[PDB]
Amino acid sequence: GKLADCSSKSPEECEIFLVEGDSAGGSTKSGRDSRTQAILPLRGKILNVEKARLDRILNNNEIRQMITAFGTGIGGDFDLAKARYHKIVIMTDADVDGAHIRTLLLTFFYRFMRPLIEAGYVYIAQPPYKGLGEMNADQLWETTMNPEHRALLQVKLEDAIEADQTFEMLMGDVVENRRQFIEDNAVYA
Amino acid sequence: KLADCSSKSPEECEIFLVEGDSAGGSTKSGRDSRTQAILPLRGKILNVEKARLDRILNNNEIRQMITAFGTGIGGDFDLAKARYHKIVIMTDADVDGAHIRTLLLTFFYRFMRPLIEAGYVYIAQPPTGYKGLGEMNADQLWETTMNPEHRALLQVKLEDAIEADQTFEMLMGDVVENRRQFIEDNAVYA
Amino acid sequence: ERNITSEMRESFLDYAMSVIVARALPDVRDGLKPVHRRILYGLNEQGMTPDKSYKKSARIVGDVMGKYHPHGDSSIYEAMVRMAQDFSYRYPLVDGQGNFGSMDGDGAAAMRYTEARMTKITLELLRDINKDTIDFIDNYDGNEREPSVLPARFPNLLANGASGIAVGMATNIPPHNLTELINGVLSLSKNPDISIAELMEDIEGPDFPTAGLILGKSGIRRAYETGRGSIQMRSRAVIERQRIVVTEIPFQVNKARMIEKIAELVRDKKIDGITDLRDETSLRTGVRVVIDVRKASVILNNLYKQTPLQTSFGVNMIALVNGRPKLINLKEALVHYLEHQKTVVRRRTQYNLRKAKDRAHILEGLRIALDHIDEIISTIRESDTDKVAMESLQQRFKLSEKQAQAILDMRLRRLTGLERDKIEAEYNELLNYISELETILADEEVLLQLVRDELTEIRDRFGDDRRTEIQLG
Amino acid sequence: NERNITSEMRESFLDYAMSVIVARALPDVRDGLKPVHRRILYGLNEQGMTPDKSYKKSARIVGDVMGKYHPHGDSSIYEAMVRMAQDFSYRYPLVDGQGNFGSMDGDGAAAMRYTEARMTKITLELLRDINKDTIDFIDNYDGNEREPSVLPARFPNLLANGASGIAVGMATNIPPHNLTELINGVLSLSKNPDISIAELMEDIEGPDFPTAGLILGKSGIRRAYETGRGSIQMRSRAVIEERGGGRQRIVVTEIPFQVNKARMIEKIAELVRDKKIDGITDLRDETSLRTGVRVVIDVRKDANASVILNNLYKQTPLQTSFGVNMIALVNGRPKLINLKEALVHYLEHQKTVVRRRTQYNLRKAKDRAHILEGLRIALDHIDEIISTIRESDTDKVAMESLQQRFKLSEKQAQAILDMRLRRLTGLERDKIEAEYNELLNYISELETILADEEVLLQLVRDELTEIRDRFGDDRRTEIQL
DNA sequence: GAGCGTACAGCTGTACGCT
DNA sequence: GAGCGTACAGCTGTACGCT
Ligand SMILES: O=c1ccc2ncc(=O)n3c2n1C[C@H]3CN1CCC(NCc2cc3c(cn2)OCCC3)CC1
Ligand SMILES: [Mn+2]
Ligand code: NA
Repeated sequence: GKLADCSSKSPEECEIFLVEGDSAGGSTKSGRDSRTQAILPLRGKILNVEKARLDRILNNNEIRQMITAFGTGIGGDFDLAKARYHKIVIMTDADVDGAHIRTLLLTFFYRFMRPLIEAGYVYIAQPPYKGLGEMNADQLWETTMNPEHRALLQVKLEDAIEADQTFEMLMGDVVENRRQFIEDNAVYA
Repeated sequence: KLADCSSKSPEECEIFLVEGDSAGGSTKSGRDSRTQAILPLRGKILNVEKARLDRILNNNEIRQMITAFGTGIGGDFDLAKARYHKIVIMTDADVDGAHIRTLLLTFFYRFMRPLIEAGYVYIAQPPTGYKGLGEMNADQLWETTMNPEHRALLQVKLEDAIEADQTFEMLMGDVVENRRQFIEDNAVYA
Repeated sequence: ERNITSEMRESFLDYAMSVIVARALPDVRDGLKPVHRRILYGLNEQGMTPDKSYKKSARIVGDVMGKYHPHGDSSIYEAMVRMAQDFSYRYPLVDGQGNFGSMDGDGAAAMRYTEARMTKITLELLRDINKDTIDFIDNYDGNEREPSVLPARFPNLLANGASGIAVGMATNIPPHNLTELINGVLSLSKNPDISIAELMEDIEGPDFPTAGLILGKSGIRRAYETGRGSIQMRSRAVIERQRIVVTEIPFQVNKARMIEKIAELVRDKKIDGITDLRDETSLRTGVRVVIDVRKASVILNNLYKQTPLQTSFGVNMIALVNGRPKLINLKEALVHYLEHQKTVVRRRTQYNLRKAKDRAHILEGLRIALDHIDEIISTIRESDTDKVAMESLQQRFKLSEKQAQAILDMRLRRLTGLERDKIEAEYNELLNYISELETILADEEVLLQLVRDELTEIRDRFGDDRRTEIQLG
Repeated sequence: NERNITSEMRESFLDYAMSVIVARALPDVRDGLKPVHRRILYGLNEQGMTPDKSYKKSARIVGDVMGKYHPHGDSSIYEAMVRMAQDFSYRYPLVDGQGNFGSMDGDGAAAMRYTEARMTKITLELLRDINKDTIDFIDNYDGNEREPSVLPARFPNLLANGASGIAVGMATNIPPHNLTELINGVLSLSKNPDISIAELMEDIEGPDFPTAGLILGKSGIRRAYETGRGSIQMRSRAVIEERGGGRQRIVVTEIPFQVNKARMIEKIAELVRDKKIDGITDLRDETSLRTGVRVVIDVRKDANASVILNNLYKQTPLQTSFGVNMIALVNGRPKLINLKEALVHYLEHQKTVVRRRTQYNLRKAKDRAHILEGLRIALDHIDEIISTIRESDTDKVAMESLQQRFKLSEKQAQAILDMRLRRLTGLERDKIEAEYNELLNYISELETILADEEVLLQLVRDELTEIRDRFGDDRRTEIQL
């Protein structure tokens, strides 16, 4: 679709950055180290794999592009050893709409590519300020993408039972449980 | 795309060709949906004087017009099978509207010449000063342009076939020189 | 390391809360979602009032996008479009020029083609906004200031209604008749312990811009009592072989889509007796859908059940109260609004008094300067600098720093004959005005009557006939 | 009623054609801008978006430009603005943009809602003295706004940044140039109206592209300068370095102007994949922010790198021609011009701007002198002035009494009535005198300029010289002879 | 050749709640 | 069911001249 791959073919050192669009993707391609860093810009709010049926999930374009880029497959057919990159970086905007896209991507990773999380290949990038689609190439590289200066947060799965419940509650089709979570945890101040 | 009219009687029916949905909305709300159809195009249409035949037939916008008029093209063209006795060109009142009109007349001349000869082809006269027809309200667009009682349509008349052949070829044709010549010959700056 | 449960809960709670308090739900005070409030404030800042000519839509959207609303252009434009449609807004808030869409779901012309300005009644939402009535907040980037709420001198939430899809919850509030609402608020202002049943003597029920009928008062009452309920909206249809003519459709029903479903019915042989289905609707004629009958009451009743000819309005009055989403009944909605008006008018009076007193102080200084001008000039003339002159004026004439400053800022043209009478006349008017404002701040009942009067004026200026008929039986 | 199809086609096509020629696709000879560009830069000026001021949102700019000046699509406006901010498109960028404004690989700029923009420092020179009646203003499309017909343009912008434009019946394609060279050329021309193109080219070597690279020969340059039409071959900067074991590789660090880097590499890979070229083993775009443009073409042991490189010039955009076609608007009409014509039209434009600016300054200074003279009379006889005003029943009577008594003009009388009491203090009278004295000095300096065309022309020279010293830079494109 | 660069024009996914 | 209404995201077709 619009994947800019890293030149190297050794996954142990390669990393793919998932961005929200071409606005973020453009800056990212300029600033990246094209030897070890790939960039996959999606096309915004991705499908919710908790609510959506498998027919639609497998039909989805951004889902298909991610599956192709990783080269692992989904489910039992998923293979960790066939990962094209040993760092899959979620780089969402900054804003609240980014946080949402973050939860949609982690929902997809948990449900269809759980061993990818388990192995510790899934990371969250932290942009320094508003969106990272408004950043220059040099600015974005130094702050977020430079392995010398960056701060990537490794996603870790602790309790499988508790995590199964979390996804079902937040991202599931039953509104009440999600309304309840908001009511219990929201601090308006 | 086509917002057809209720009447299926070609003699009392008219189709208006507009530049898009922005103009199409104003036109659809203002129209007499009994006898006035509306086909919104999509910006600059193909220059059929330059394009190859293969590209013309596959062109979506060209196809929609042929389908709307229901006549066919060239030799297959049947004037009796025309579903509209008034094809009205209603481009926006600007220089680009004038261009789209030349592109449309070029198509009509080359692919549906009998339509022009029968006098089915008209040019609307929207009020000048408006950015587009979408800039107008439907009420004002109806009264000044679309209402048979008050409107001022221009019936396209072919008086000289040989002169027309040369005119289209010069203006719309592939050779720039003939076009640049005409521009130098005729252009009024001051 | 980052726990996956912790990240999911926090990142989702961030979005959910944001959508709830800053996107999908209207404030109870002014009934506006953020994007609407940002559009209207933009129009006001750029002086796009009804008296002034229409401004280019693209220029409004860019101004709103640049300063207030860091979101997509389509989000802003479609929101502005909707406030300008007389079939969407019971009291339209935007005055639009060009193609702004139809009842058939046709969108507005691209924003490069449309022009817009405030409606007369939008001025009343913004009235007194520069009088310290509402609290301003930094914009998203901290370069600009924006209002947290509009003064909203008319109850806009109920008048115009609201529908919003949030997270964990949603909102659906039907529009109402302005006269009925203000009458309802006036009633409330006199009887805090007023019941819903009593309120419904003023507010008979919803009032849709598209008019039509409501079946019974049961749905209305339950929605007003609890905040939730089904209200049956029925098309206005008359019978005249015979044909059915529909002149009014339910609120939010796409006219073209509804016709398609009637045609889809007859095609599927789901209904019996329909021979012809035509849309003869023109702007001049109005809404007119004709359904011809085979050689009609049974068919029309069948259409109500089987087509959107009769549609339910599922009422779900959730709004932001004190920055929190709250399911509210009719009384709560009016209480929260009236309390907002009481605050608006109080704060305006405080501001006004503060402004008048500051001015009456200035005038005192000018009077002294004009009454003893020969001395004033020499004191100024004998001075070397402005500072020295400032000190000399304060010492000799017992003037304040502000008074002395205003004297040095006085022009020579104010030395003329009529000028002294002009200053004293303005001053006498201030003294009485100051007196009026203090009375309002010193008596709750006087402040409350001032609200009543101001509301009544808007009722008398903008109040209109009810469009939707509520049929009993 | 009736309309002949021949008449309609000729009228409508001429209407469109002339409009594209004069009001769209072709740049003015004087400021080197198209309508859209001049409306962007003017828009930036009106809303006070200067280099010292912070960036403003691109959506707000495009909205302001669209609403006031340019009744066209946002795409056409925004994309025009983006170009002026690209250091790979503009030799002297006219817009300062923060965010993703595109790359040489041809990925577009971020949508206008993410980006912010403002003027560059040299754009101030385009707009310098625009508010001083140097250029004529005309109504806008709707007639509710005024817009400039041309900018003062205090540097030769047409030749500096160049232009390309597909019009109707014709087109334009003008290469960018070096500012130090151009101004030196203008200075030379100003000193010799009968100077030759040949002699002008001693200052102006040839095109200077923002993308550097190499120009092959000088014959292309000469012809395009002589006739306004010519073909100039632009070559990439490529070197061949030995790698040991007889191995070699081609390293490309500069590519021809207006060439898409990614697209050029795709073409190379297309030739290698189809086996249209022989000897290439690997193709890597090692372009980074640290190195700049860098394309590495690995070469097989047996193959000769020089032959491969030469073949790459023929078969790919690695060598590209720039087809110069110098059509600009002169007095509102499309004209194919030579290098001298373009410089001459500009010099005349500067002379007018400087002459009109001086005339404006002289008008304002004399108005201000008239006012100060009235204030001087007023302060010198303040006791009489006060008494005259105080005895007056209205402002109108005071007006008449001041004019009669002190032989003052109406404007002088108004300024006295508008005078604040704080002006009667000690420091202010010396202030009015000091302002008035230096004003008289300024008035005579302006008269000296208007008295002698030689003085005026030297003023033009000196201002261009100041713009040359501040904004002039090195040649980037190497012309190999 | 094909794309340079100002012009014209428009569509389809996605989330989220309710009923 | 599917759409109501604020959010996220992006692409393709046309004209035109030139080498
Ligand atoms: O119409 C279509 C059909 C398909 C399609 N595919 C991709 C794509 O990007 N687009 C597609 N489209 C359209 C376009 C999306 N369009 C949405 C509106 C946006 N407008 C930007 C804008 C305009 C204005 C602004 C701010 N931003 O404020 C000032 C005045 C006007 C530009 C991109
Ligand atoms: Mn148009
Ligand atoms: Na390694």
